[PDB]
Amino acid sequence: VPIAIIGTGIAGLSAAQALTSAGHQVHLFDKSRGSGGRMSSKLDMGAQYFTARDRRFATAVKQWQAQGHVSEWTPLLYNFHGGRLSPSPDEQVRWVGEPGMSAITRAMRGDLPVSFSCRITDVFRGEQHWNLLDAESENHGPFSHVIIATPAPQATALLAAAPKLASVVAGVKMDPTWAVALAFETPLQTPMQGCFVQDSPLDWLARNRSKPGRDDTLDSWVLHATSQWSRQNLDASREQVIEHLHGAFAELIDCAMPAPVFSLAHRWLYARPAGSHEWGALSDADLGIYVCGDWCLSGRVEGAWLSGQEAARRLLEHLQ
Amino acid sequence: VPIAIIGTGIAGLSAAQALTSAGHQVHLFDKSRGSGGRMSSKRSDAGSLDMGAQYFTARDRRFATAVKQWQAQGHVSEWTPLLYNFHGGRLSPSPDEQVRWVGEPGMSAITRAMRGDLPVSFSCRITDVFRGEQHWNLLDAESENHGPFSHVIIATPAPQATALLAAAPKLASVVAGVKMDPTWAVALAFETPLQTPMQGCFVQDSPLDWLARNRSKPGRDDTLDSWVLHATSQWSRQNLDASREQVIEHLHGAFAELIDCAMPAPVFSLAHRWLYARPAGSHEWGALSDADLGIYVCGDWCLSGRVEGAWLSGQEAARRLLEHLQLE
Ligand SMILES: Cc1cc2nc3c(=O)[nH]c(=O)nc-3n(C[C@H](O)[C@H](O)[C@H](O)COP(=O)(O)OP(=O)(O)OC[C@H]3O[C@@H](n4cnc5c(N)ncnc54)[C@H](O)[C@@H]3O)c2cc1C
Ligand SMILES: Cc1cc2nc3c(=O)[nH]c(=O)nc-3n(C[C@H](O)[C@H](O)[C@H](O)COP(=O)(O)OP(=O)(O)OC[C@H]3O[C@@H](n4cnc5c(N)ncnc54)[C@H](O)[C@@H]3O)c2cc1C
Ligand SMILES: NC(=O)C1=CN([C@@H]2O[C@H](COP(=O)(O)OP(=O)(O)OC[C@H]3O[C@@H](n4cnc5c(N)ncnc54)[C@H](O)[C@@H]3O)[C@@H](O)[C@H]2O)C=CC1
Ligand SMILES: NC(=O)C1=CN([C@@H]2O[C@H](COP(=O)(O)OP(=O)(O)OC[C@H]3O[C@@H](n4cnc5c(N)ncnc54)[C@H](O)[C@@H]3O)[C@@H](O)[C@H]2O)C=CC1
Repeated sequence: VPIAIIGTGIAGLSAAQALTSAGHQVHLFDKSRGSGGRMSSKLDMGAQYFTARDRRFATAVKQWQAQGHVSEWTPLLYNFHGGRLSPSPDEQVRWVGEPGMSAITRAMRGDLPVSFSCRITDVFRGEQHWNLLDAESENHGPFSHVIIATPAPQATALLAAAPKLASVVAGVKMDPTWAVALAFETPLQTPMQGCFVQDSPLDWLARNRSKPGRDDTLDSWVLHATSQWSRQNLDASREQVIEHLHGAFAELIDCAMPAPVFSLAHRWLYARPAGSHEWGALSDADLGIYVCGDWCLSGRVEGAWLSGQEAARRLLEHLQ
Repeated sequence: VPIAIIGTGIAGLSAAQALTSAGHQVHLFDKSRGSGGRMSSKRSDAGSLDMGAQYFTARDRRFATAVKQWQAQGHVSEWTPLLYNFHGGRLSPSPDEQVRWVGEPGMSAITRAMRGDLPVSFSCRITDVFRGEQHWNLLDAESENHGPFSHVIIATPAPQATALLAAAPKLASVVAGVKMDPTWAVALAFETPLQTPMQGCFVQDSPLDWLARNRSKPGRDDTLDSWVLHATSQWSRQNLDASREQVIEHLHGAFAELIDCAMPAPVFSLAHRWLYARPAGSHEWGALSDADLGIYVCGDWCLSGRVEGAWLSGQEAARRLLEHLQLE
């Protein structure tokens, strides 16, 4: 009887990889149409790049490199500060999924059993097995154990079987982020490939074609608003967000900007944890339910991967 | 700009009634096709069936007054069944001095009348509640936005409320700690009425804790002799993932064990599982709120876990909202 994993972002799939390497069967669930979560699903509108500071995660990254799914990104970086643009070089090693940030999670998932477009609404156990109800009122199960791998505010609904755990998870605040993508037929006449931005609706922007293995046909840029701006405009329409963030971009850019060939906006209500944690994972081993996600640790790709490893590690130890 | 109310059980609708009596506009939301929540009546080949709440008591003066208005409007009646008790393997009459009320012609008639022509969006499962600088917004399961709204009242079972409270994590953490017990219900219907005077029974030492006879209730469809069976939360937990057919089989058996007359195969049978049937314990909150932010929470689980507790909770949530407007 398989282990259910709810959420197919990096935390869920990291857990899935660990369980499957150990010879155990899983079944993955995601309310979305594909996997990846906040890494985006297979223009990189979500996570833009990641660092590896933890040796275990660094080892995982070298594995992905050897598989052809990540490469190093070394953009010409800028800072926008007090209304002026300046180069901001550094020696930070940064990684991207290749050919897109989505390739990492797509590879982790591989051919594992998965139910997409399946929003889980309830998680409950009988005397032996776990069961999931989805938004269509269809039952799924039996399952031997359950791993919740969602943003904290979306996990709370799935933890009704362990109210003390639910209560802890419910306290975890996540900030929203609006993202906008713009694509141009004629490349913008600048050497800038990325910018850290202050005193603006924006805090980050990136040039996709500067990333290894991307399609160079259009010059596409990703704009990420600050969480403060995002909150202030949380219920804005996509078109309004595009207009404001496109404007913020035109304001700071040092060159002409033609009309884009297309423009996109995407809102994450639960983009990132407001703070850091050291839990790693949360679990109720007695009941058989485990919780992981970036918000159990540092709120970065590395934190998500590590959190899912820890949940799996605990599950496997209790399978005994 | 109206006040959003998520949940159209009696708590949500009690809140709605109070706000509209005070001259404020609301818009109701429910994931179900209709209102009533755990009071709603099931339509079926065997008539309207009160598969959730079976009867209620009124102990609070304020609620009794409401019940009497409903009575005078024809939507509730005092129910006077021959009640029995099943204990240590024997059936005996269990008359008492408690007044019990039922909706007429079905339990759903109460909430239906409370909702009236208030604006409502049915089949609309709210998944996220968030605010911009001025207004509140609801996202549903179809990813469609609703708003703007001036304030939000959550009137769902606690475990279902927690997901809607992310804008107020301190509040969510409180709500998330509230445990609710499950209940399995079964309905059985017979072509020939069963030859017993029993119209309702409190049951101990059994998978069942309650059963009631529909033909003993005013205004029901008498065609079939229908009975509603409620399992204990303990049996319900132990069998929480049983199939509808297994539940019917077991509870039917428990009923056949206790009945004092012959019982033929029923002509029809239904089972319904409530994950969050009632709060595991009592509370005294009345309602919970982050008024500064404009979000309020109510439900049976803020008080006693009964129809009265839900109604009162909703009244309290509205009263708090109305009192706070002067500070906004
Ligand atoms: C705009 C943005 C930019 C970012 N930039 C960076 C960056 O530059 N570097 C960095 O390190 N990190 C960045 N992050 C963070 C990084 O993307 C996350 O830390 C990581 O992707 C989170 O992984 P996760 O598995 O914890 O959860 P997620 O990626 O959120 O995946 C959770 C999954 O669960 C699913 N789900 C939710 N509820 C349910 C349900 N009820 N039923 C079924 N499925 C459900 C979701 O659809 C989702 O697929 C960024 C995030 C955002 C939003
Ligand atoms: C089997 C059973 C038997 C009972 N018997 C009795 C009895 O004999 N006497 C008694 O006093 N009480 C009884 N009760 C309790 C009584 O039914 C409840 O206390 C009362 O009806 C609860 O009402 P409420 O408004 O608080 O919530 P509910 O009646 O649960 O209404 C909540 C509403 O919110 C909706 N909802 C939930 N989540 C969402 C969402 N995300 N988006 C939109 N809508 C949503 C639901 O669909 C529902 O309509 C019983 C309950 C059960 C389950
Ligand atoms: N927008 C969102 O929703 C989310 C964004 N993130 C972002 O993920 C990114 C990766 O974080 P880390 O792995 O710690 O990477 P990192 O080593 O690039 O450090 C991140 C922060 O350091 C500063 N910084 C680094 N190099 C700089 C330079 N050359 N010039 C000026 N400032 C510089 C920036 O302020 C940046 O936010 C961060 O930018 C973080 O804010 C993380 C989670 C969610
Ligand atoms: N699993 C279930 O059946 C569920 C039941 N409920 C019921 O809602 C009920 C509402 O009760 P109240 O409004 O206080 O009504 P009530 O005054 O009838 O009290 C109900 C309880 O009192 C006892 N009782 C009362 N009169 C009795 C008699 N004549 N003979 C034997 N026992 C008697 C029983 O234990 C019964 O459960 C709760 O007590 C609970 O039983 C609520 C949710 C789920």
